[PDB]
Amino acid sequence: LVPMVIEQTSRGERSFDIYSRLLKERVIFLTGQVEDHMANLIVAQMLFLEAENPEKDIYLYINSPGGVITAGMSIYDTMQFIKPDVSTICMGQAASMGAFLLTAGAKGKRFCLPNSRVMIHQPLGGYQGQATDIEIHAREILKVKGRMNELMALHTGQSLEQIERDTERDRFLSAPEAVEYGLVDSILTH
Amino acid sequence: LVPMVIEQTSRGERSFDIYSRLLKERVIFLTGQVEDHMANLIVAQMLFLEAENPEKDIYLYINSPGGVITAGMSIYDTMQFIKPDVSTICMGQAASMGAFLLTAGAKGKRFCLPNSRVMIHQPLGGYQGQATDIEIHAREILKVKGRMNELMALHTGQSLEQIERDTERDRFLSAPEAVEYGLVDSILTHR
Amino acid sequence: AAVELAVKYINDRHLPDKAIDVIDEAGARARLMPVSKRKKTVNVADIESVVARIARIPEKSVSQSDRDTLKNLGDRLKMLVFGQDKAIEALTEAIKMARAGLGHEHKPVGSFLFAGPTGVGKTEVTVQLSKALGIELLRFDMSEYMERHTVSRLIGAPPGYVGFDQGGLLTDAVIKHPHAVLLLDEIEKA
Ligand SMILES: Nc1ncnc2c1ncn2[C@@H]1O[C@H](COP(=O)(O)OP(=O)(O)O)[C@@H](O)[C@H]1O
Repeated sequence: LVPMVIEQTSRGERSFDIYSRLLKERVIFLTGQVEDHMANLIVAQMLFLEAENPEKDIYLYINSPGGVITAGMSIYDTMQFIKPDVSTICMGQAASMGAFLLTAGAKGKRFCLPNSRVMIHQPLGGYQGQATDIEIHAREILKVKGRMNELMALHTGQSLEQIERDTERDRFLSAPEAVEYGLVDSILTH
Repeated sequence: LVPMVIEQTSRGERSFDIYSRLLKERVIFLTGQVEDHMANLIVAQMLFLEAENPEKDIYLYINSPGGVITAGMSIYDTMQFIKPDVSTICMGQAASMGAFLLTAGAKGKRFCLPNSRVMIHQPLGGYQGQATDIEIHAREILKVKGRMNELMALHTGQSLEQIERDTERDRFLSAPEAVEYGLVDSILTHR
Repeated sequence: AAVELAVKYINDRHLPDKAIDVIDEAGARARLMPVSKRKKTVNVADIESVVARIARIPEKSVSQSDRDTLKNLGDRLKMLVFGQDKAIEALTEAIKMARAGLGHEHKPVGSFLFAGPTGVGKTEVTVQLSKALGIELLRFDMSEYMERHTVSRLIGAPPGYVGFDQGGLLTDAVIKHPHAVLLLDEIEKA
């Protein structure tokens, strides 16, 4: 059960949930496998915060183990589109798609805790059926792999060759090593 | 869980859920597999917004992976019947039914994000029964495909023959390809 | 003139008495005003002045004697209040039509609503108009009058109170200052 927290206002006291109260402070949480419904909820929070203050930077925590790639793009595109700079704070496990959101964070505001784990890997999917159909799906996943790899090199700054090599197989990267790879700016001081 | 949000009104503060708050701004959300229940909620939102301001345009975000075709017609017919122009924005991906509703928006108000995907394929269905019954169902699904190809051609502007060839098998259209194909006017980057 | 001027302004008393009182007062005034061997005939100007004091009018409204004030009313206010000149032209025009006899017969001079951002000089132009025209400024904070019980104070007094000389707070305030600006703040809250 999510707890409720009273808020102090001059007119009168109000009651809000812990997650909703944090939203007033421009704090958006992310957790669990990425899903279409979960992504639209985060997107809704981003749009609402933008209208309230398009200048104040947003904070987005990430503790997801990865999920569908398509829904994750909806969050990425929105973050780039919205004027506020999202401050991605990796608080836990960050899979291929989870790590992608960290790189999408505005440069200079990306953060990762010292004991956080960030693993990257190529998109995983499959199809079964006629050979003609498999060809379409096979080509599509390869094209998607290029797009994610290309956008990974944009934020990280590493060459496509380097991104291809690390992402070809499952890779696990610690918090200090992430700074070297350019995935995150620097760890939180305090 | 749905986070609540607070809005300021002259008399007093107003608390609304995040989804309902966006409804006030004519922002509908089409997420998940299409169904008769979720579709009923979408048309309900459309009719409500029309009365508030039948001139202001509606915005229908599309992040659905496809669903039943029957429910889509309720949304498609509702979109065309109402005076307000519906703006369709493809978020993440748009399957055959989602793409149909996507292209169904008013000309000039159809958009796709640069990283969104668009899949289109002939309707999928199956009927197990006697030969006489299968005959009726086979004709109906083929008739349904005819009605979708004709309407897709109208909105997209492509010939029926081109849509039939492209829709015979599954095909994935990236965001820029959708503009060339005619599914959307342009990418949503500036406004 | 006296009979018509008294019917429109002096509504507390009845028609025969009010007309006779201004006629008797006008004659007596004409006796004290001159030192010796002055004009015998009583001009309407004198009649207008006596009715004004009875009604508590400042003697300027009766006839447009101070036309110069209206000529520079807009310019005087425009210099004191920098910006929103469009607002000032509307208030001045309303004052001119009424003083020229083209105002509403049974309605206030001008009913106006200022819809603008908080902090802009909405009240400022109102205060400068009162000071410039030489008329009392009645400021009422509607935020106080947000409950049903508070509304009764405007028209009436608390139950059990005679309130013969106080009555309402709005009703009696205009009696003391018939020609005065009435400003209501945060009317929406009302
Ligand atoms: N256009 C203006 N010119 C000069 N002073 C102004 C102007 N607008 C606002 N001010 C000043 O701002 C303060 C608040 O003005 P006021 O009319 O009481 O605001 P509001 O209409 O929001 O209640 C005062 O000091 C007033 O003199």
